[PDB]
Formats: sequence, C-alpha cells, structure tokens
Amino acid sequence: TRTQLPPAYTNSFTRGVYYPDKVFRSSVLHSTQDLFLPFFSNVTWFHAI
Amino acid sequence: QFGRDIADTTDAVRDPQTLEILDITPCSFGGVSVITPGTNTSNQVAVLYQ
Repeated sequence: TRTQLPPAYTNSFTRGVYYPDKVFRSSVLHSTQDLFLPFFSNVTWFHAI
Repeated sequence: QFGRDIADTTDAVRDPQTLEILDITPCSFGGVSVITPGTNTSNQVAVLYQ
C-alpha cells in the first residue's frame, strides 16, 4: 500500500552558496571555480507526508 | 585559517596553537642612495634612506 505519486518539478531560489576554501576574504570580490548549483534551476520535489 | 585582503595576498594568519590573529609585516622597505657633490670638488659622500 505505497501509492507513489508521480514526481513534480519545482524551481529553487539561490541555493548552494558555500565558501570556496579556508581563506578569509573581506572587502574583496573573488571568483572561484568549484561545484555549485545554478540559480533559478529546475529540481525534483519528493513528498513524504 | 589564513587571511587575505583586497590586494589578494596573505596579511593575517591565525595561530594554530593559541588561537590569535597575527598580522605579517616584512622588514623590506626602502633602499640606500648615495649623494656626491663632485669628485673634483671633495671626497665627502652622503647616505640617504628611503
């Protein structure tokens, strides 16, 4: 009795913004090249209620 | 741990033993200049620091 509903697609709101490394930066705009999440992307919403 | 400012260079470092921020300032500033009023005149020279 596991009525699994079809997954839905939703949109994020600026998520996945962490620090690049252990370097303290203040009053300086530095750009890195790691693994982040694109803004306004499309993800999947899974329910569990 | 480390710390860099707007100049994109390490200026402050955290002490990994006593937990204290310390600023790094090398002792390499200025040079030495020579002042000579003339060889045929006299032989007294002057030292100038920047």
